Amino acid sequence: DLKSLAKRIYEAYLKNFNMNKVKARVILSGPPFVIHDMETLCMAEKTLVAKLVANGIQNKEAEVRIFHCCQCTSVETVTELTEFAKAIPGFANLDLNDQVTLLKYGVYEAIFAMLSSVMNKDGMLVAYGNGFITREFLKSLRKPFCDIMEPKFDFAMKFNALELDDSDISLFVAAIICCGDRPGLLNVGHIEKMQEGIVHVLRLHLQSNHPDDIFLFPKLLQKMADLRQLVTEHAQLVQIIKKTESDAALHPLLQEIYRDMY
Ligand SMILES: CC[C@@H](Oc1cccc(CN(CCCOc2ccc(OC)cc2)c2nc3ccccc3o2)c1)C(=O)O
Repeated sequence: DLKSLAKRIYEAYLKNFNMNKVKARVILSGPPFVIHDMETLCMAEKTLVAKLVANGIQNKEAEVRIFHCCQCTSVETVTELTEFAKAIPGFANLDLNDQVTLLKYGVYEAIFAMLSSVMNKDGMLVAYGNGFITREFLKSLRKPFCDIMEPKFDFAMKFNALELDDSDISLFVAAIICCGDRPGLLNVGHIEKMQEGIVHVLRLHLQSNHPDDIFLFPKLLQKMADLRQLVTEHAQLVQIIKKTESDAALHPLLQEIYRDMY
């Protein structure tokens, strides 16, 4: 039954996420338009996000346009994660408020975990796999926008070195969502039992799928803690940008996620 549960989780991930590691690797293997400088950013925008640059002199600064594009992907991924969570045994049986709380704290940890699948050491896929933005270009942006993506590349290079596949990532994302220590949960006991169940599925799956790496489960527990810290730091940077960059608006769904988070 635990093998069946692992497969159900994987099937739910394949249905619900537009991007996965298989799809990303096909693309990254060599088509995506390469964004490596301001000229190619602007060319890519004209083809792939035309509306955002159809304002002439009224267009926002390039860094702010990138900030906006990043948030759009997060909004869509939050929708995918909310539908995915229904496949987790017990999740749909929880009080609606607890569902909201688990998603509030888990979505960005899951986002940064899955973001790793579209990253290599030189850059990352964007716009549903139709662009590839270089790591060096993102580092070249004016402060503080150059500080957004680099810590996520750093996380991703080490996470990708574990050589997880989608079957593993689906269970890891389910485990992220099930954390029983999120602030403000009502039914901690039922959430802890839901978490115990999914973590048991994850541990057995990693044992079967990665017999060569006897420590992969505790490695991933540590990655979960690393992701929590990465999200805490990211939220702090987002708040700095919101307060100091008059054009860098935050989408209302994301402002609700960030509100009172850390
Ligand atoms: C800034 C505040 C914002 O921070 C971030 C920080 C890091 C990553 C994201 C979301 N993200 C990057 C999208 C870039 O999207 C474009 C699109 C077009 C473009 O130029 C034409 C440039 C960038 C992403 N990709 C994914 C791929 C797979 C799985 C999950 C994914 O998550 C948001 C937040 O907090 O929401």
